[PDB]
Amino acid sequence: VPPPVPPRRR
Amino acid sequence: MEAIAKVDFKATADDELSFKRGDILKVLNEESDQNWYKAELNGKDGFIPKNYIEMK
Repeated sequence: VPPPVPPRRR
Repeated sequence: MEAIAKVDFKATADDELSFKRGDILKVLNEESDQNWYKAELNGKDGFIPKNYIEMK
């Protein structure tokens, strides 16, 4: 499983 | 604080901080949200994933 990138957030 | 890049972040947008595995990512203000830290490589500044750096 690769290291995830979180959502930037509105 | 400051933390060692564990995986390289290859940014598309010139706002999300791009850095290589090994780099010293020094944090300016994480007291905002846990997900994305506002940090300083050396030459430039931007947003860094919690996952990509050895934060702890």
